[PDB]
Amino acid sequence: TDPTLEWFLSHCHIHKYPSKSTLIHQGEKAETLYYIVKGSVAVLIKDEEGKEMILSYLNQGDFIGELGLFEEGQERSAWVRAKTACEVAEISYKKFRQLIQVNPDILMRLSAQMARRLQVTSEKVGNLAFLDVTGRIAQTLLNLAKQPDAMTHPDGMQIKITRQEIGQIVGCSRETVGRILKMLEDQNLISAHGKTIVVYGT
Amino acid sequence: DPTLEWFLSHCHIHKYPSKSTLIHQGEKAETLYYIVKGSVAVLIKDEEGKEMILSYLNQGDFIGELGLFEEGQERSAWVRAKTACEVAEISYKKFRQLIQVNPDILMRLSAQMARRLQVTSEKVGNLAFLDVTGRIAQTLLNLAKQPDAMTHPDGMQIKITRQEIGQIVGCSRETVGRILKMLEDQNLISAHGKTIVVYG
Ligand SMILES: Nc1ncnc2c1ncn2[C@@H]1O[C@@H]2COP(=O)(O)O[C@H]2[C@H]1O
Ligand SMILES: Nc1ncnc2c1ncn2[C@@H]1O[C@@H]2COP(=O)(O)O[C@H]2[C@H]1O
Ligand SMILES: Nc1ncnc2c1ncn2[C@@H]1O[C@@H]2COP(=O)(O)O[C@H]2[C@H]1O
Repeated sequence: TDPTLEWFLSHCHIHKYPSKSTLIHQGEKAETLYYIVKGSVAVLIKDEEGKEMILSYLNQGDFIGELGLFEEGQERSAWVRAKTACEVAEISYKKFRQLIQVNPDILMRLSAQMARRLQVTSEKVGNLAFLDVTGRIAQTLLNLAKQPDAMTHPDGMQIKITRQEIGQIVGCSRETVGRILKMLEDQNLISAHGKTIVVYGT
Repeated sequence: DPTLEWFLSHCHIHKYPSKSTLIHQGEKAETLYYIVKGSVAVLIKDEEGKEMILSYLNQGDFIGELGLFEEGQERSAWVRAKTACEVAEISYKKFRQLIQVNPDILMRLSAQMARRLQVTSEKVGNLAFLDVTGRIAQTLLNLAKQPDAMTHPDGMQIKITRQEIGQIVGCSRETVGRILKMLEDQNLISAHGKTIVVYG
C-alpha cells in the first residue's frame, strides 16, 4: 500500500499492451510519461544495419519515456517494446508537472530511477571500451547474476536467458555468444543447460 | 537567475585548483555540487588503470547527484578539475529541504540527469557500432561543434593531446596517432604541434 503511487496512478489512464508490442517509438515527439504497473520491457537502440542493442531491461515499478519531460521538442531517444504483456499507466508531461508541485516525492522516485540508469549505462560504456567481446559477455553474466530474479544454485547463481538476448546486450552475433559460452564452460566458469546458465562464483 | 541564486545562497563555495580531484570513485555520497566556475572531467578507470572520460561538465552543471535519491550510495566516478574551479557545495540533507520549499530546483537537476542519460546512451551506441576509426572521426567533429573550437580558414582548429582523444574514444595513444595519420592522408584534418584543423 503506497499512498503516493496510488495518488499518482489515479491521474493516469492505465493500459494493457500484449507481449512484443512497441510502447515507445524512437524519434517520436516526447510529450507523455509512462509507468509500468505490470510487466517487463526492453529499451533498445538500432544499428545502421538494423542490429538492435538492449540498453536496459525495465520492470514493474519503473517509469518510461521520462527523458523528454524537462524540455519540449525532445524526441524519444530509444525504442521500448513489451517483453511480456504489460499494464502501463500514462499521463501527460504537463499534468505530471502539476503533481510535482503538490508532492515532488513523485519526481524523486522518477529521478532516483534516472540516477540508477545513468550509473549502469555508464558501466556499459566502461565495458564496451575496456573489454574484448569475451570479457563483455563474462561481465554480462556476472551482471544478470547480481540481479533479484537470479536463483541460487550449488555451483553459482542460476540465470535464465537466450543467446540472442545476451547478444543484444553485449553487442554481437548470437552465433558468437554460443561459441564464447561453450568456451567459458570448458574453462569451468559456467554451465549451459540450453537457456539456463549457472554462473560459477569464480 | 532567482532559483539558482536562491539555491547558491545555501551552499558553501569552494575553489579547486586545476588537476584537483573533486570526487573520488567509491567515496560515500552525501554532498551535492554545482559548478559556478570552471570545467571538470568525469571519468572511469580500468582494472589496470586506463581511463575513460564519460563526460565533461561545465559552469552551471550539478555534480555528484547520483547518490541523492537513496542512501549508502557511493561515488560512481572520479571528477577532476580540468581548469580552475569554483564549486558550490551542499549536503543532500539540506538539499532535500530545498526541494520541498521549491521543487523547481529539482526539475533543474533532473533536467541535467535526463540529458546525461540520453548522451551516455548515445555513447553506448557509438562504442558498440563504430570502430575506433569512426569514433575518432565522431569525436573530432563534435569537438568542432563544441564552444572552445577556434576558427580557421580551412575549418575549426581544435586543440587536444592524442591521449585525451583515446581517453574519449577508448583506444591507446598510438592507435590515435595511426588513425589521425589516415585521416590526414584522406585530407580530412591537419595536425601541427598538438592542434587539429578538422576540415569544415
Ligand atoms: N540507458 C538507458 N537506460 C534505461 N532506460 C533508457 C535508457 N535510454 C533510454 N531509456 C528509456 O527509453 C525511453 C524512450 O524515450 P524517452 O527518451 O522519452 O525516455 C526513454 C527512457 O525512459
Ligand atoms: N555518464 C555520466 N555523464 C555525466 N556525468 C556523470 C556520468 N556518470 C557520472 N557522472 C557524474 O560523476 C559524479 C561522481 O559521483 P556521483 O555518483 O556522486 O555523481 C556523479 C555524476 O554527477
Ligand atoms: N581500451 C583502451 N585501451 C587503451 N587505452 C585506453 C582504453 N580505453 C581508454 N584508454 C585510455 O585512453 C588513453 C589514450 O592514450 P594513453 O596511452 O596515454 O592512455 C590511454 C588510456 O588511459
